[PDB]
Amino acid sequence: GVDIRHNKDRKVRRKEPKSQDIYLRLLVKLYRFLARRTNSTFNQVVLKRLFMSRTNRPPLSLSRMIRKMKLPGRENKTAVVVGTITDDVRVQEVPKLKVCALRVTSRARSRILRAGGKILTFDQLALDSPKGCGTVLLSGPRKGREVYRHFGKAPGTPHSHTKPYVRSKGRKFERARGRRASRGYKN
Amino acid sequence: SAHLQWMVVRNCSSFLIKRNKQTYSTEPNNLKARNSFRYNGLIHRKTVGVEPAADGKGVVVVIKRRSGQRKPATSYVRTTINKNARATLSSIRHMIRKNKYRPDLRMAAIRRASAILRSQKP
Amino acid sequence: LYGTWRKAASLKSNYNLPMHKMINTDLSRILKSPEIQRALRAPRKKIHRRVL
Amino acid sequence: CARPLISVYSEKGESSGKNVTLPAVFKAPIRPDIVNFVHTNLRKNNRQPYAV
Amino acid sequence: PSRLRKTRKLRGHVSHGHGRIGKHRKHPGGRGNAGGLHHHRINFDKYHPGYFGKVGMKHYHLKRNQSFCPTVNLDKLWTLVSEQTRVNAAKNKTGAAPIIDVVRSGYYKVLGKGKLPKQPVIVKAKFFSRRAEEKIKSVGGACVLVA
Amino acid sequence: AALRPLVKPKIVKKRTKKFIRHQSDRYVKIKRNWRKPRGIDNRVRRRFKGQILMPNIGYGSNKKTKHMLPSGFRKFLVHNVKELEVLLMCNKSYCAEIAHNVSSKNRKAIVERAAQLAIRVTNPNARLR
Amino acid sequence: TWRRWHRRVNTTQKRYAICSALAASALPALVMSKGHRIEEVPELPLVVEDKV
Amino acid sequence: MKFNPFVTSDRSKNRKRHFNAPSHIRRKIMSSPLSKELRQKYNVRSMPIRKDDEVQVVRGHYKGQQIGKVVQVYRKKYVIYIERVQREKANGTTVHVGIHPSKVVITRLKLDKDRKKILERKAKSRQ
RNA sequence: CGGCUACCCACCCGACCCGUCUUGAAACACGGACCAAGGAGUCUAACACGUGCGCGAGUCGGGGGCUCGCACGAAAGCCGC
RNA sequence: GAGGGCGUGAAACCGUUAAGAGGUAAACGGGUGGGGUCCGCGCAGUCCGCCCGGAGGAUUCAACCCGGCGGCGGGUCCGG
Ligand SMILES: [Mg+2]
Ligand SMILES: [Mg+2]
Ligand SMILES: [Mg+2]
Ligand SMILES: [Mg+2]
Ligand SMILES: [Mg+2]
Ligand SMILES: [Mg+2]
Ligand SMILES: [Mg+2]
Ligand SMILES: [Mg+2]
Ligand SMILES: [Mg+2]
Ligand SMILES: [Mg+2]
Ligand SMILES: [Mg+2]
Ligand SMILES: [Mg+2]
Ligand SMILES: [Mg+2]
Ligand SMILES: [Mg+2]
Ligand SMILES: [Mg+2]
Ligand SMILES: [Mg+2]
Ligand SMILES: [Mg+2]
Ligand SMILES: [Mg+2]
Repeated sequence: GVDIRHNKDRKVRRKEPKSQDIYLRLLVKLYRFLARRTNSTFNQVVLKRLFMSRTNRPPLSLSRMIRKMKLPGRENKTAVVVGTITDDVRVQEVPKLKVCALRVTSRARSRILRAGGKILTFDQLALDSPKGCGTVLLSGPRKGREVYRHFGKAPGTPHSHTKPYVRSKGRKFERARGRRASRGYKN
Repeated sequence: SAHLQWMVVRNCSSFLIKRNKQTYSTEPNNLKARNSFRYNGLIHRKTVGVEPAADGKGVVVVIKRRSGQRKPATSYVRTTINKNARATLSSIRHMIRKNKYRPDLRMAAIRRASAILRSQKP
Repeated sequence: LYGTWRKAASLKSNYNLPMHKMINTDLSRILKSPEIQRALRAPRKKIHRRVL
Repeated sequence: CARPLISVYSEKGESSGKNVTLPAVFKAPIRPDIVNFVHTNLRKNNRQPYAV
Repeated sequence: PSRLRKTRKLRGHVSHGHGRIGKHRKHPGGRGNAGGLHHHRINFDKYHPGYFGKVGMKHYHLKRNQSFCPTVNLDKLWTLVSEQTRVNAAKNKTGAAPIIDVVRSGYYKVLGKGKLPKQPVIVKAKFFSRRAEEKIKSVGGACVLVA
Repeated sequence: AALRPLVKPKIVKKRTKKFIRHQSDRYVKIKRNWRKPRGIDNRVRRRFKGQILMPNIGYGSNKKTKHMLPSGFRKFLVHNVKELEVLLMCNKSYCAEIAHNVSSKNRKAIVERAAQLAIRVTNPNARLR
Repeated sequence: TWRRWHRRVNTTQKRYAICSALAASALPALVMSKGHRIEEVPELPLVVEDKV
Repeated sequence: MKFNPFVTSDRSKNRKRHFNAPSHIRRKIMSSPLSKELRQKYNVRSMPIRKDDEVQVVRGHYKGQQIGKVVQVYRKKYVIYIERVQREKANGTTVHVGIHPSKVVITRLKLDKDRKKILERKAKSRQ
């Protein structure tokens, strides 16, 4: 024996992307080459987000993609999103900014072309910025998923606010013993 | 779209004999039997191959035209060289070196032409 | 029956052509373009094997 | 994304003067894994169940 | 896919993924929701609180048909009518305002949110909230009740 | 003295016993293929001394001398003339092996094409008149 | 007899697979790698006249 | 390709109907082609065989230039027997040899009024 | 001449007969005379999580309808007031 | 070597022949040794592919250009 320490061989990581998409594999090859040949930590993080799963890449939204560029210092910069930018029903005005994302929805592309912006793809983003200069990388609302609101220490023991599983959100379904003080105990 | 064609053809083709050993292409226009990307005769816009002559004497060279794609009746232009092995080896050397046409696979074309001349002369 | 990316399909009611992921997808052309090769480190082909 | 012209061949084999622009269906992306997925599910649809 | 099933991988192990000691035979703990109060209280409680008892009134012959009132927000209030319509109706023309009838869209009750621009409209609905009614009065619109 | 291929070193296997199965000698219902015993009392699984040895990763041969015949080639199986002609580029390390279901009428043509292309065949003189 | 035999596919994925198959039927290398003899054949996808 | 759904491409049902067909179906099954001069003279491709038809054998152990007359037609065995084709047993007794009627070239037919009606229907349906 | 090898034999050393219930099996614990074939985690519904795909504030035709009568067509294509 | 439950014909079991062995019941793992069947090879003579200096024969390119077709490459984006 040599190592008294525990054998934790592989750390956590996903090396190759599990998606068999050919275009995604070509983007993985190109940004892997840029990440190991340009000394660009932006290319490192974009290559890791291409390694990242379909679920852990949440869809970006048009209002958030406006508001992250409305801040001072993001006028002439391009919005790089590893993920999808979708339509928003809320906003009315769209600025003259640039988009660099994968699989933008049709209404979003139509409204950006009406507003006068320019959408790109990752190969054009690489040809325009190998190191990734003039770019801002964005991510979407992971924790706002319906799945993540069931996750906690319990559904109700320090009242715990974490949404127990039930069929119908209403009367007669999980509302009596532990939900009110008149019927037994209360949390 | 050569990389798309490679990422499709590199599996699930009517080639790629994965039978008890490594991958062989057998690839009716090819220079090395290894099913690789740098040695491929169907996918690239510029391809070189050598084949034996139908008469039995000489080596024929099949090179891709590049003046027109998606038209396989004229996409491959052929020549029939019947020389005394050094004149034709120098001919394919000057044809690959003096042109821009495929600076790669020089030694692939040269080794296959030389091996088929050794297999052809007796 | 399917259309181009400018217009919709006139026979199918709610169909459009798919989004094109990589527009100009020649990877050899991209990696041999001068815009990419302007920002490369150095060709490092040393091996640095095991020294007894 | 350019749409070339394809000559129209007659019954004799000679290229006629008619030239029709290539539609964008042939310029659409190629996803053989999605083709294999939908093909697998339609093959599962394409069968009598079997003996019970 | 039985070739992707774990059972084909576990051929060769004696107890087949369920232990030699514990011996999972048929139904060790009960069936279904057995022992909801006796011996599985740490699973029915602490993971489904509220499960046991009565809560309120017993409305006999209830339908999800009389209480039908889909709620439309002020963000959804605009795109029920096209954007061309509101641009060509509020392109500095006059004091006229377009009418957005949510009963035609199928939504009965109008509720309040943010993001309501200065350009006023007329909203006809069966019900309103006081927040949305104050937002319409603040942007200068007209609140119209219909049946 | 047929073809004499390129530089191939001394081939070692680290053991050459093709490990027997436990109690295959005692019962003739047991084929001599290996099968990992998962008993709670077995001396083979407990790795007692004086017993049989289980196949593990340590008996792996060298990657340079992997799938190497004693002649110095690597075998590749062949059915017909085109699958013989695919070995035209690497004939100095890869030898041919004609399939069993090939008759003599095509087998003589395959071995003639192998003699023309200078490709080693493992069984040249089988199934002849 | 109540095994889940038949599998429904989304119509968008059905049309996606049709577009991908028709796009892959245009390249010569894909069809030659599938195995059709396109040696003496003229230009890719062949358009014949209405007298055929 | 089979288009009518009232007939089988089924091997088991076809073999069942074939090996259990009645004798009037077996007469149609046991039909023999004709010589080139007889089909040139009569304009007919195939005819059923009967007791007094002259037969040239085209395939088998005996082939060609054997224009003999049949004697028996076993429809149970699907076998006609020819007077010219013989084979001796162990004990020196001759016996006929099993010949399937589809490997049989008819050179001469027996004329009858019913066979003239059959030949007229053949020529009219061939048109 | 050379040859590892499912051939046979001898010699030195180690070596109790496998499977399980068990803290403990070679056990004076149980099943096993031998051999060939069959033989044990499947399927439906529901839920949850992870993954991949398409569309994406929308999504889904599984319910029907439309095409000429087609082996594969009990498939597939389309509906959109 | 298909002779009437007759295609193919394994294992358990038995007979005979050939070889080997036999006091610690038989059987096994590691290490060798002996014998036998079989395989590949020629056994004091088997290695090849290239260049050059030497000895005879037989041919015609190549070195340079005229004649000719087909492609590679960019410029006037000339002619459309
Ligand atoms: Mg260690
Ligand atoms: Mg460990
Ligand atoms: Mg285990
Ligand atoms: Mg217990
Ligand atoms: Mg248990
Ligand atoms: Mg133990
Ligand atoms: Mg049947
Ligand atoms: Mg235990
Ligand atoms: Mg005890
Ligand atoms: Mg035990
Ligand atoms: Mg007892
Ligand atoms: Mg026992
Ligand atoms: Mg017993
Ligand atoms: Mg069995
Ligand atoms: Mg999921
Ligand atoms: Mg028999
Ligand atoms: Mg037999
Ligand atoms: Mg004896």
